[PDB]
Amino acid sequence: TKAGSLTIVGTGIESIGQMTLQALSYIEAAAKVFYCVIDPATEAFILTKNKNCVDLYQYYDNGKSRLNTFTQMSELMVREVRKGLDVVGVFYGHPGVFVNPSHRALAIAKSEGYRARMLPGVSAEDCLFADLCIDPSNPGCLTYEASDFLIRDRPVSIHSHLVLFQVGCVGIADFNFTGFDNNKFGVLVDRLEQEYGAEHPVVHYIAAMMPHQDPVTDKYTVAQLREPEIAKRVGGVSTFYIPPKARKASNLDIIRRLELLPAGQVPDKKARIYPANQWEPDVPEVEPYRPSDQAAIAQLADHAPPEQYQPLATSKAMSDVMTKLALDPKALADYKADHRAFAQSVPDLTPQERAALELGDSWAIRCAMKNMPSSLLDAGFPWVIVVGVIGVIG
Amino acid sequence: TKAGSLTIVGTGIESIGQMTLQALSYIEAAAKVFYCVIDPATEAFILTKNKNCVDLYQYYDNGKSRLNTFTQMSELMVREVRKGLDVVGVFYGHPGVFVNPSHRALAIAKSEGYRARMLPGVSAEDCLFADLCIDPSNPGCLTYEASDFLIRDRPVSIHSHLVLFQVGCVGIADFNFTGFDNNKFGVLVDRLEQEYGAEHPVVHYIAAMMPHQDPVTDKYTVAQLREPEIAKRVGGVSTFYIPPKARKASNLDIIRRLELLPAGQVPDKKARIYPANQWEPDVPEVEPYRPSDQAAIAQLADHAPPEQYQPLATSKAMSDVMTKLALDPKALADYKADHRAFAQSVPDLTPQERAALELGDSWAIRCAMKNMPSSLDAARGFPWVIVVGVIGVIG
Ligand SMILES: C[S@@+](CC[C@H](N)C(=O)[O-])C[C@H]1O[C@@H](n2cnc3c(N)ncnc32)[C@H](O)[C@@H]1O
Ligand SMILES: C[S@@+](CC[C@H](N)C(=O)[O-])C[C@H]1O[C@@H](n2cnc3c(N)ncnc32)[C@H](O)[C@@H]1O
Repeated sequence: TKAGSLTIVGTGIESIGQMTLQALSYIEAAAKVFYCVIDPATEAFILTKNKNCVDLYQYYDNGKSRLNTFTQMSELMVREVRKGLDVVGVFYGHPGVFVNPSHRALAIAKSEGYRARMLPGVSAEDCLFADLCIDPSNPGCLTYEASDFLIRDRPVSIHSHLVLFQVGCVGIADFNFTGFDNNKFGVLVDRLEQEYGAEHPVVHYIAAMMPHQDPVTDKYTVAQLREPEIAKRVGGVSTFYIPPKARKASNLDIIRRLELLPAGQVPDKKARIYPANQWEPDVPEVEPYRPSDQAAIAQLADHAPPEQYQPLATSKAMSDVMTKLALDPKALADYKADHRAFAQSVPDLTPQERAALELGDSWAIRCAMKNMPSSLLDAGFPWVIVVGVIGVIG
Repeated sequence: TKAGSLTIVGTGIESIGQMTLQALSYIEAAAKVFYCVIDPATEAFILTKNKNCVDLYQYYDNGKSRLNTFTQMSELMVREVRKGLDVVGVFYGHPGVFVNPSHRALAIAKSEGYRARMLPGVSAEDCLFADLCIDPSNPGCLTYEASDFLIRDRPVSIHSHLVLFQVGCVGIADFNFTGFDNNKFGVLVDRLEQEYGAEHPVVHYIAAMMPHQDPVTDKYTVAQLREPEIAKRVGGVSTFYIPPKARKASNLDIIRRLELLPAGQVPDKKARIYPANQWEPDVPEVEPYRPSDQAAIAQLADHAPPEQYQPLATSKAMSDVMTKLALDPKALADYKADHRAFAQSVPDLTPQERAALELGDSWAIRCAMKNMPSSLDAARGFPWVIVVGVIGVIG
């Protein structure tokens, strides 16, 4: 294996606090850091954690093609990889979600035979779900770039969530330091009118970028987006959320094949699990405390853990080593090079803890860290799921 | 305002490392922590950070309805909020992505007048994009729960990415500790055959849950999913990625209205920005170093920052306060209660720094931490970074 590595990481959206613990650890360990971030508090923070940082934003310029900038950013990173160094690239949000140069740099590095990896981060869509109080699972989610959405005539589903990025620069790919003049916005509004109608809601969303700010969560009708003083509020960090227009019915063949009925139970398509989506037009009130909810809450007084439940039963030495593997990239690289040698040098481990670390298998680690009861084995991964349509049928 | 708050946070997918700095700080600051996580190293880590934690997973049981469990989890959290405490709920991944009880608890607390907020985290879909080397923007992304996909007959787009969660428990909502018997998996395989054809690829994806493990990124044809040896590999943490079957063409009217028009250039739908999606069937090789790429690289030697570029120009004292507001929830609460009193007790700030913090305005803070040059008063101002696809392969 060749000297040199490229790891691309994210900052998240909200300054400093939305960075992951592993993103931070890689930035600290790197020989060289290259970054493109949105706010100066995040920039200042990065520079305190590594002595050899370069700002990629300086490679944009007025009238200079963005694709030429991306080629330059990628080549700067890959040049240091070719010299045998551990390089880290840092981008705003999740570094592979609506970003060009990260994918280019990683693919070049990988094809020339160097180690290459992207670490995930928190994206603007992750913030959207949290701030607007929606779940992509209910009733499904479509995500597009706004100019692509129009140019390639991408389909909408009126029964699912729709999220549109880059609504502030329709049809514009030029760079200018004073930013976008969005004079083809009306082409997007026309499309939304044809798909949803003039009175359907559109939510203007801007996630807070500093820890003290509130998010923008402003509902307008499609028609109001034609008003000049509303249209001008949409800029370079604006995203649209468009809620469903209707509820989709269930397919009788699938109901049969999945054996979800004894008779026609009357699970109406409009019947919902609390809470309902508050942006959806003409959505009725859902009762949070039904008779079945009240009865479930009554059982809490008598509750004990079930006999099959596995309590945590670990040690300081074992918790410390699992933490070190997640937060120290050098410790992890040593462990992966030689499981046994590494396991032997960790002090205070019991024989089981040492044996599980030597093997590295998930089940071995679970047994060393959790007490497994007789009743469970006689018949042990969690099995947590989201419930929607099935829980409201039978 | 009523005493008490609820903050729901995530742990991410890979044990410990994928937790956010703010998730950790809220767990440390809470009066009571309630958690549901699926690996013991993450559980042990949480327990080292707060002395009053309760595992919510103990409220599942064999034959007991998952909805009744959800009602119970929600009520344990909100009972403590109603006592005036700062409560933190912790869920695997992103706490609002394919999760029931988080939304219920937050909605109840909000309607009754308490402070309520969800902090985003890293989901399994975030992991998927990073490990499979795809971008949702190119060529768009549809995400569904697998049983909902079948029952409500949700539409596919053959020209965009498709992501399906919960493919290991098609049609089944019961709880059992010994787990899912995935007997209706064939119903999903039939639908994928109808929509994509028997020889189209499906990627079986499992993100690494421990730091030393590799992800599962195994490509199969739809037809191969009918083989029992392959179907048995699909479990409770399995997600499917199905890549596009074809490239979608551009609309002439939109090209004309957006003025990307001059002469009719012949930018083909199959032509792509490097790199191409490696999972897509019959994807052509794309050249990383075209003549224009080489010309751009040659300009690197003569490069200087543009006149309008804004270098960072801040202080240790200002950087420390902005870091503290992000990592210390009590300091943030104090700052929000009264900007001016907080700003006046921070030592070593310059007059401009102190004034910007008194205002709280993002432009004022930016101007205090960056050298904004005279070539740049257009405001009466973020980076202006975008993704480029179709437009960059036209004009
Ligand atoms: C080039 S993309 C960068 C996306 C980033 N990598 C991420 O993880 O979200 C630019 C677009 O992201 C979205 N975006 C960026 N910041 C945002 C914010 N604070 N709130 C809402 N959307 C935002 C907007 O649609 C913007 O046009
Ligand atoms: C109830 S959901 C929870 C999702 C979680 N909140 C998140 O942010 O991704 C369970 C489903 O998430 C997906 N999932 C969970 N862990 C995963 C992993 N390690 N790799 C791939 N998919 C996973 C699977 O589709 C699984 O059936």
